Amino acid sequence: AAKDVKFGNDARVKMLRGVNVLADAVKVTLGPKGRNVVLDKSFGAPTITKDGVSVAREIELEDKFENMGAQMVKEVASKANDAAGDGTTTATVLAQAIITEGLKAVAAGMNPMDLKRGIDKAVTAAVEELKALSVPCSDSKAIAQVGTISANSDETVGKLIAEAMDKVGKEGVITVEDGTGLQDELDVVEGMQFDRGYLSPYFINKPETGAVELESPFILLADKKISNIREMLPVLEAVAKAGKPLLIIAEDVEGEALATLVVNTMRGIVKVAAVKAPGFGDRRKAMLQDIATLTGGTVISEEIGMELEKATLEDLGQAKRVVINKDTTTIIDGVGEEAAIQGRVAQIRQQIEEATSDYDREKLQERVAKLAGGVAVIKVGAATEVEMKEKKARVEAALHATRAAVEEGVVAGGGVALIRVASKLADLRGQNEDQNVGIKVALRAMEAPLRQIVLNCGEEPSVVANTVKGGDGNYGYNAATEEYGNMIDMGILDPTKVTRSALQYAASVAGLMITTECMVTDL
Amino acid sequence: AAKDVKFGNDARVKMLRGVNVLADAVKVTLGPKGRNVVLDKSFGAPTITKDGVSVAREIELEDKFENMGAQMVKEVASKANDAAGDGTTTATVLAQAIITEGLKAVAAGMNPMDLKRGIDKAVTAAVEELKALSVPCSDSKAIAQVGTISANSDETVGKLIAEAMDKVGKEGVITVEDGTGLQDELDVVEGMQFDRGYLSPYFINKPETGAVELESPFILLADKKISNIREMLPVLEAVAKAGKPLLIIAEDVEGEALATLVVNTMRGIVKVAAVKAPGFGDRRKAMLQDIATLTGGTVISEEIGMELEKATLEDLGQAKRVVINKDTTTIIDGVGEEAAIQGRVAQIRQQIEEATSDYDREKLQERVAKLAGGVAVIKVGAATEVEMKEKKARVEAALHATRAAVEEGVVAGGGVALIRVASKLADLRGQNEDQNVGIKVALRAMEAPLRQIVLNCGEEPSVVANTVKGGDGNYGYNAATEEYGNMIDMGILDPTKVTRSALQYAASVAGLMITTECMVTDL
Amino acid sequence: AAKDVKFGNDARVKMLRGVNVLADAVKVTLGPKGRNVVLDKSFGAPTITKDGVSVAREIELEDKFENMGAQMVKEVASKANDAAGDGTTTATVLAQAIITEGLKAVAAGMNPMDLKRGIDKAVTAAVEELKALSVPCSDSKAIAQVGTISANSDETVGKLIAEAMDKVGKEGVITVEDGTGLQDELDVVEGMQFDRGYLSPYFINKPETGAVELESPFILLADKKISNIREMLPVLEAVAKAGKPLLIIAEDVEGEALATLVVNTMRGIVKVAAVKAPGFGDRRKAMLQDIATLTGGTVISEEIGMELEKATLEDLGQAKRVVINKDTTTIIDGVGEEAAIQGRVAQIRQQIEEATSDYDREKLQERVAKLAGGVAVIKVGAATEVEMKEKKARVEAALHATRAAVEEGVVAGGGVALIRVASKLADLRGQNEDQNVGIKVALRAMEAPLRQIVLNCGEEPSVVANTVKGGDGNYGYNAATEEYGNMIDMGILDPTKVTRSALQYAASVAGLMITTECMVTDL
Amino acid sequence: AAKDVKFGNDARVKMLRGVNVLADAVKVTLGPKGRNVVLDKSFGAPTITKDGVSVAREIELEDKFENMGAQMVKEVASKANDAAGDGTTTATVLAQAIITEGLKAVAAGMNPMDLKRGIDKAVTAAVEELKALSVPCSDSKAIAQVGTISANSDETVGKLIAEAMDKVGKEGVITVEDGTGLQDELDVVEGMQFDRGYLSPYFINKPETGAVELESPFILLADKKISNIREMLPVLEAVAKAGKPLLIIAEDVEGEALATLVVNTMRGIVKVAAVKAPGFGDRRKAMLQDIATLTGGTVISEEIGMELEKATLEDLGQAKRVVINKDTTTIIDGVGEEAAIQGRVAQIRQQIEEATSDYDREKLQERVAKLAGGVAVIKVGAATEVEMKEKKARVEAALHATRAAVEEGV
Ligand SMILES: Nc1ncnc2c1ncn2[C@@H]1O[C@H](COP(=O)(O)OP(=O)(O)OP(=O)(O)O)[C@@H](O)[C@H]1O
Ligand SMILES: Nc1ncnc2c1ncn2[C@@H]1O[C@H](COP(=O)(O)OP(=O)(O)OP(=O)(O)O)[C@@H](O)[C@H]1O
Ligand SMILES: [Mg+2]
Ligand SMILES: [Mg+2]
Repeated sequence: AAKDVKFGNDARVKMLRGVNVLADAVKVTLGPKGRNVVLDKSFGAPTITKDGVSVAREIELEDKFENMGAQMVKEVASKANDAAGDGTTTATVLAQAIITEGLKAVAAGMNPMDLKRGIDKAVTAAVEELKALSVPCSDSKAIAQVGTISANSDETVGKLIAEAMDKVGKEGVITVEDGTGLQDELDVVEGMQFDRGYLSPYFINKPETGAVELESPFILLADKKISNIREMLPVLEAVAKAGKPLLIIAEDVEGEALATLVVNTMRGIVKVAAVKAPGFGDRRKAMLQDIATLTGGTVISEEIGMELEKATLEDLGQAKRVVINKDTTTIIDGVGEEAAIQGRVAQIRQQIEEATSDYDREKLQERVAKLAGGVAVIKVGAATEVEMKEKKARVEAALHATRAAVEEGVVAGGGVALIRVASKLADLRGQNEDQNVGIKVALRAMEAPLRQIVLNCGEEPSVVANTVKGGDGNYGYNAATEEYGNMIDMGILDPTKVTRSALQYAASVAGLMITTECMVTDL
Repeated sequence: AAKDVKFGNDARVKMLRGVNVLADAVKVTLGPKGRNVVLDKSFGAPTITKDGVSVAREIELEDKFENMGAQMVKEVASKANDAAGDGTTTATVLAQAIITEGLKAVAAGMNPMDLKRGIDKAVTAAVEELKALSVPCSDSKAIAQVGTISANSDETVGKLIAEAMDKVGKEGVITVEDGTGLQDELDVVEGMQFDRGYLSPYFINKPETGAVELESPFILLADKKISNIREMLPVLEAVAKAGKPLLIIAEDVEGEALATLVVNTMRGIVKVAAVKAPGFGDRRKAMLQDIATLTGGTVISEEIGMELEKATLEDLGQAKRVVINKDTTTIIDGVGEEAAIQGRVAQIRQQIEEATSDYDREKLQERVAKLAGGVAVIKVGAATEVEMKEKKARVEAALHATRAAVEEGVVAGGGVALIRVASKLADLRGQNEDQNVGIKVALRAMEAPLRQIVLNCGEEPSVVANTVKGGDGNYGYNAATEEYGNMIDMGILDPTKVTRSALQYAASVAGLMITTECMVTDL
Repeated sequence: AAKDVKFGNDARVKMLRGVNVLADAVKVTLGPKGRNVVLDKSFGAPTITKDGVSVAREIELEDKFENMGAQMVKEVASKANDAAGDGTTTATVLAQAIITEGLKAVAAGMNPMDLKRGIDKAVTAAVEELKALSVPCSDSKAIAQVGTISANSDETVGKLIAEAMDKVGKEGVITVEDGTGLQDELDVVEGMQFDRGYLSPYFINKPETGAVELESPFILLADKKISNIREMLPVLEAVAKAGKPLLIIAEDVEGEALATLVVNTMRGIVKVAAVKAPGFGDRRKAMLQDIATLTGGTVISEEIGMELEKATLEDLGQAKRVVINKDTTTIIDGVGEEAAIQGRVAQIRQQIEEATSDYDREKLQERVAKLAGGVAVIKVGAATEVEMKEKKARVEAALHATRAAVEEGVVAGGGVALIRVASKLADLRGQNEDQNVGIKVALRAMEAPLRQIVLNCGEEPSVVANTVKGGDGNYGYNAATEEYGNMIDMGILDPTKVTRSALQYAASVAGLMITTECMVTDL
Repeated sequence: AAKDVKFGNDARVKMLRGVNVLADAVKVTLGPKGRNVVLDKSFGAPTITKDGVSVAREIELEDKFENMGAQMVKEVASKANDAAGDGTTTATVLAQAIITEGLKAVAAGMNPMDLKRGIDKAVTAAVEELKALSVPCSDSKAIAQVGTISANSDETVGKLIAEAMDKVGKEGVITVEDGTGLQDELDVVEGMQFDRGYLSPYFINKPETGAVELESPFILLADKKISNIREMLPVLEAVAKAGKPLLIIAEDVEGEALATLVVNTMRGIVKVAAVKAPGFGDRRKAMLQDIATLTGGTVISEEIGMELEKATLEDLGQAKRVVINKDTTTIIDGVGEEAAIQGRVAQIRQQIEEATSDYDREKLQERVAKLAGGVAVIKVGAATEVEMKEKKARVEAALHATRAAVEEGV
C-alpha cells in the first residue's frame, strides 16, 4: 500500500533505536559471562537455545522503521553467522557501536561516505592485522577448548567434539544426530561425502538449516543426466511404492522436467532429492562407481546401455540417512556391503599406486579417502527430549566453529584480537578527516565488544580495555579467570575467520546504515 | 470511485509541494558531495544503492495530489534516466526549479502557455549551445574519470569500466555479472550481439530493467517464421524435458500462436523467449548462419527443407546465458565450437575480401565483427553479497553512462555546461514578455543544479555560480577540489547526451506541470 | 506548590523554543530596512513599532518552561541597553545564535562546560579585537560628527552635545530639558549625580523612559535605615503642606512600613521617591555631607542623636529638578549656598593634598569632581512645541550615543565590526575539541546581526557576509544605500561599548543556558 | 499575559480578513445609491444608517489578530475625517484595495519595502496631479455655490456661509448656533480659537458630534502643570457655588489626581473640561495672556508666585460659550474688556513693527489675527424647531465642506 517515507536524521534515529534494542539483548547474552537466552514461543513453551542470534531472531520491533533497521542488522549478522559459524553476536555488537558513532557523525554533518570509506579502510587494515595475529590452532586439548567456547562452558560438547574429531579425524566429517538415550553415543559409520550442491532450494528440506535430510533415502545413480521425467518415472513409481525418499544422483538432473514435477507435484507427499554427480570426466564416473559401491546400488550408464527405465529399485542403493547442503551432499551411511566397500577401496588404492602420474594418484587417493574416511555420527543424550534438542543444536554449532577454527587457526578470544588490532589501526589515517573519524569509529567499535564482556563481568571495562590495550602481544582478559594472562596460554581463542567475518559484516552493515539517508515503510 | 478534482492554483500548489518533497531528497543526494542514499525496504533490511532515482522511487506522497504530482516528475526523470543513463537527479532538480518558478508565474497570472513556449524555446537554444559546447571524450583515462563520476567516487568501478572497455573495445559490448568472489574477474567471453527486439514485453524477464536473461538458454534458429505452435511444439517438448529456458530465433515469431501459449501457458514454469532474426534477406540468412555457428546449433530453413518438427534439441544450440533488451538481444556466450567459430569468422572474412562491392564487404565485415568481438563479462566482487549487488548495480549504471559518454563526447560537468549556456541564452528573447519570463525561468533552472552541488559543499552557491558564469569557456567549480579549474582539464565531465536529455525532460515536465490547471484524484 | 521539573535535553528544547519566539519577534525590526511589529493594546488601537525593546517587553509565553527561556534572555539582554544605552536587540540576536548551535552540540554529546569555556574564550579575544578596531572619538570635531550622526545627521544636535561636553567635560553630567522658545540654551548649574537608582520600580513618574522627574523636590538626607514610617510622618506632613515632591536619600529604605506606604499608599497624594546613599562605610557618610551642602540641607544621623521625628523642613534640602532611574540619581539644581559648596570643595581639596595613599586621594577627588563639576543643562528650543519635543528626544539619544563613543571609541556599524573580528579569530583554539567547537559556535554567532540586517533588505545574507568577511578593516555593507564601502567613511558606526556589551551579555546567558541541567516551575 | 505571536503570511491573512469585514460593512453605504446598514442597540430598536463613520465605529472582531487589522485601518482612516471633515469611508475603501493587492504581491515573493516605496511614489505624484486638477473656490460666488451644493442645493445655506466668511475672512472662525426665531442671524463677536483639544475623551458633552459645549463657563488660566486636585479645590468650590461650568487651560493636566477626579468624580456634580495651553516655550505664556485679556481673566504663574490655592473667581475669565473637540478649542464670546483687548492687539501690533526676524513677525501676527479676528456666529432660524435643528446641521456640514474647498479648491 502507501508507504511512509522518512529521510535524514529522522530515518536514522529510527534505525538506530531499533538497532540498539536488538543489540542490547544480544550483547548481554553474548559472552560466557552472559546467560543462555530462552526464546518465548507462541507455538509452545519457550525453547532454550544458547544463541545470541535466537534472541535477535525473536526480537521484532513494532515500529516498522525500527523493525526494519533491526532486521538489517540481523540479516547481515546471520550471514556472518553462517560463514563464521560463530560470532553472530559479535557482528551485531560491532555493528551497533559502529552505527551509533556513524550516526553521530551524521549528526555532526560530516560527509558520511568518507566515514564509510574510512571504516572500510580501517576494517581492511584490521583484517590484515588479524590474519598476521592469528596463530595456528593447538591440539585436541585446544580443540576441546575451542569446542567449549562454542559450548559456552558446555564441557561435554567440547569433549564430544574433540572425541568425535579425534576418531573421525579433523578433516573427516562429523555428523550429529539426536541421542538414542541420555548417554551420548559416538559411532563411526560408513559413508562418503562429496561436495555437491542441491539443485534447487525447493528441494531443501524442512529444517531451518536448509540442509535436507532423508530418512532411508534411495540412491539412484546415473552417469547420464535425466533429460526427461518419463524415463525416470518408472523408477519413481517403484520408489513411491517403497515410499522411502528418493535421492537422485545424476551428472545433471535436468531441472524443469524432474524438478518441476518433483517440487510441485511432489510436496513431500513423496520425497525426492537431486544432486550432481561428483567430479567430471572419467573421475566423475569413477566417483560414481565409488559411491555406487558404497551405496550398494548400481549405476546405469548409456555406455553400459543399462536403461534407467529398466533399472529397478534394487539397482538403486539405500542410505540410512542422507544430508544435503548447498555446498555439499553427504551420505551418512550407505548400507553398502562391508566386503564390497572394502574391496573397492583396495581396488582404488591399488589404482592409486598403479598410476605413475600424481594427477591420477591424487584422484584415486581422493576417491579412496572419501570411502575410507566414512562418516562419524554423534548422538547427544539429554535428560529430556527438549534438552537434547537444545544440546544438539549447541553441539552442531560448536562443531562447525571448531572445524572452522582449526583450519583457520586460533586467535586470542575475548575480542583481544580486535582490541589489539585497533591500536595499530589508530595510527593509520584516512584520506580526509571525515574518513579519519570513521576510521577511529571503527577502531572504537572493535573495542566495545571486549567491554561488553567485561560489563557482564561487572568489572569496569574501561580499566580492562585500557589494560588489555597496554599489553603487547596476545594480552587479554579472561572472563572466567578474571585474571590477566595470555589468551593463547589460557587457551581461550576465537577463530580468526569468525572474528574476521563478523567484523567485516558488521562494518558493512554499519556502513550501509550510515549511508541510508532515507527509510521507507508501509503505512 | 468518485474523484476529487481541484483546479487553478490549488491544484498547482499540491503538485508543487509534492514536487519539492521528492526533489529535495534527490537534490541533496545528487552530486559526489551528497552521500549515497539507502532505501528502506519493507521486504527486508534496506538496500543501499547509489541512485538519486532510488530515493525518488521510494518516496511516495500520502497526499494523492502531491503524490501524483511527485509521480509525474519521477516518471519523466526515469525516462531521461533510461536514455541518458545518468542525470536522473539532474532532470528532477531542473524540473523542480522550473516548476516552482513557472507556478509563481502562474501565481503572477501571466499566461502560462507563453512561459512554456519560452521555456521550450530556451531549452532548444540551450541544447544547441550544449552541442557546440560538447567536446569529444578523452582517452581511457578520461573514461575512467567518466566511470568514476557514474561511480560517485567508486574508483574501482571506473577502473573496471575502463579495463573492461579497453579489452573489449569501447564499441564492443560489455556485460556485467555478479562476481564469483570478492575479487572482480574480467573474462572475455565468446558471443555475438545483434540488435533485435523482444517480441513482447510479456517475454520480459523478472528483473526491473526488463532485459531478460536466460540461464543456459537453448537457441533455436529458424529462417522461417513459426506460423503455428504445432510445428514448434515437438521442439518445445524436448526443451521442456531439458527444462532449460528456450530462446527462439525466427525471422518472425508469429505472436499469438507462440506467444499466447508462451506467455499465458508458460508462466516461467517454462522459460521461452523469441527474437526476430537479425538482418533481412540473404544477409539475414548469413547472420543466422553466423549465429548458428556461434551457438553451435544449426538453423533450419524451408529451402533446406529441414523440418522444425524434425529438428531435435541437438539442432538447437545452447548459450551460457542470454540477455535481451528491447533494442537488442545478445548472447553472452554461445558454447559454440572454438574451431567452428574461428573457421566461420575466417570464412566470412574471406568473403569480405572477396566481395568487390562495398555493400557486400560491409555486411560481411559486420557479420564477422559481431562474432569476432565476442562479449566481455565483468564480475563484481563484494565483501558481502548485498554489497556486491549494490556495487554491481552501480557498475552497470556507470557502464551505460560511460558508453554513452564516449560516443557523445564529454562536456564540462558540475552543471557547468548548463550555467554556461544559460548566460548566452539570457540574451535570447521570447516573442512576448510572458514567453520572456519563461525563458528566463528556464535559464534560472539551469543555474540551480550547480548551486545544489555547491550547497552540498556548503560553499555559497551564489558566489560560485557568479564566478562560474563569469569565467568564459569551460569554467566550472570542482566540488572535490573546491578549487576553480577547467572542467576538461579536471576531467570531470558530464555526458552531453545525459545533460541534454535531463534538461529536455525536465523542461517537458515543468512545462506540463505549469500548464496543468487541474488535478483530479480518487477520493 | 507542586512543581514540574525538567532535566537535560527536555529542558533544552523548551528554552530554545522560548528564546526563538522572543528573538524572532524582536529581530524583524533590525536594520534600516527593519519591518514593523504590531503590539495589541486594550487601551485602544494597536501600536505599530520597530523598537525592538518595546517588542521584547511584551513577550511572555504560555508554556512555563519556554517562558523561562525567554525571560532569561530578556533580563540579560536588557543589561546591555542599560550599560551602553543600546545593544538589547543585537544581544538577543547573538544570544539566540549562540544558544541554538550550543545546545545542538550539547545534544550531540559534547561537554557543556567545555563548550562554554570555548565560547567564553572567543568572546575574550573578540573583545580585544574590537578594542583594536575602535576609532577614537575625543576631539570636539569627532564628538560633533558622532552626535549629528546619532541625531539623524542634525548638525545642530552634534553642536549642542560638543558644546555641553566642552563646557562640562566629556565625562561630566549633562541633562536635556524643554526649551523656553526657538533658541537652544545651555547653562552649567550647581548639581551632582551618583550611581544609585530608585528603590522601587513603582516610583516611575511621567517619563515613560523608565525614569522619575521631580520638580523642586525636597531632599531628605538620613544615614539611618528607614524601615518604618512612624518616625518620618511629621516630615511627610510638612512636605505635603508644601505641595512639593520628596526625594529620600537614606542608607536604605526597607519594605516593611516605609517603602510599603511610600509606594502602595502614596499613589497620588504625594510624590515621593527613595534611593540609597552613595558608597558604603565612612565614605557613605562623607558623600551624604557633600550632597547635603550641595542641596543646602542637613543629614539626620543617629550618631549625633539626630531624630527624624524632629526633622523639620529647614533640614530638607531642595533642587530645581531631580531625575532618578534604574541605577542613577541626578540632582540638577541644588539650592545650596555657593560659598558653602566652594568651602567644601576646598576642604576636600585640602584633604587630598594631605592624603596618605592612592586609594584615599582617588576617592577624595572623585567627590570634589562631583561637587566642583556641576551639571550642564541643555534647553532644546524650536519653532513649535512638537518640533521642540521631537528634537529633544534626538538630543537625548545622541547624547547617550556620544558619551558611549567618547568612552570606548566607535566601530563599523551594521553588524560589520562583529563579523570583522570574527574573521580574524579563525585560528583560535582551546584546551580541547569541545572547547574548539565552542569557539566556532561563538564566531559563527557573530555573523547573525549582519545576516539579519541583510535579510530584512531582501538580499542574500550568506553572500553579503561572505563578501564583507573577505574584505578588510572597516569595509562592510551599507544596508541603507545597499552598497559596500568603508563603514566609518559612510558614517555607519556604533560605539564600541554597545557592540561589546551586546556580545558579552549575549554570551553570558548563552553560557548559563547551555550549562543548565534542570528547570523547576509551578504546575 | 501569555501572548499569541504570528509572523509573515499568517499575520497577513489575519489582517486582511479583519480589514475586509470593516471595509465591506462600511462601503455598502457609498454613493447616492448606497445601501443601509442595521446596527443593533440594546437601548431599544436597531438603528438603520448609511453613515459609514457610524458603521465603522461599531466594528470589532472576535479574532484578536483580525480585530487588530480592522482597528488599525479604522484609526488611520478616521484621521482623514478629522483633517478634511470627510474622507473616512473612501480612505477605508482605498486602504482595503491597496492592502488586498499589496499583500498578494508580498505573498508572491515581492519585497515589502519596495512595494511600499512604489505605493508611496504613486501617491506623491497623484497628489500633485489632484492639485493640478483642482478648481479653485475663492470668490463669494464660488463659496456660495459650494455651500449650497453641500447643503443639498439650499441657496440660503450657501448665502449664510459666504456672508459669514466675508464678514470674518475665509480662514476666520465661524460657529453655528440655534436661532431665536424664523430669521437667520449673523454677528461677529469677541472670541478666539486654538488647536488644542480635550485632554480626556470622557469630557464629551451633549453634542453627539464628539465635542463639548459649555454655556457661560469660567475659564481658568494656569501655566502650571496640574497633576493634583489639592491646590485647585478652593477654585472648584467657588465655581460650584456659581453653578457655571469650568474650562481649565493649563500647561498640561496630569492624570494622577486632577484629570482623575475631574473626570471620574465630576460625572454630574460639575461640568469641567480641560485643555493644554497653546504653543510651547515663551509663546505658551504670551498666548495665555491673549486668552486672559480676551476672557477678562488672569493667569496663575508660579513665576510671579501665583498660587492656585488662592485663585478666586475674579481671576477666572468667562465666555458666553466654549466648544472643544478632538484637537481644537473655540472661545465664542469672551467677557473681556473691549479696550483691553484693543490695547493688547495694539501692543502686539507694535511688537510686530519692531520685530527682528521673519519667525518673530509671523507668530506675532498670528496672535493679533486671533484676538483682532473675532468669531462669526451664525444663528439658524426657521419656522419650526425641527426645521431649525435640521437646517442647522446642514449649515454645519456645508461650513466644514466650504472651508476645505477654499483651502485647496475642489
Ligand atoms: N573465559 C573467557 N574469557 C574471555 N572471553 C571469553 C571467554 N570465553 C569465551 N569468551 C568470548 O566470548 C565470545 C563468544 O561468545 P558468543 O559465542 O556468545 O559470542 P558470539 O559468538 O558473538 O554470539 P553467538 O555465539 O550468539 O553468535 C568470544 O569473543 C569468546 O572469545
Ligand atoms: N568533483 C566534481 N565537481 C563538480 N561536479 C561534480 C564532480 N563530480 C561529479 N560532479 C557532478 O555531479 C553530478 C553527477 O551526480 P549524480 O550522478 O548524482 O547526479 P545525477 O546523475 O543527476 O543523479 P543520478 O545519478 O541519481 O541520476 C554531475 O553534474 C557531475 O558532473
Ligand atoms: Mg558464538
Ligand atoms: Mg548520475
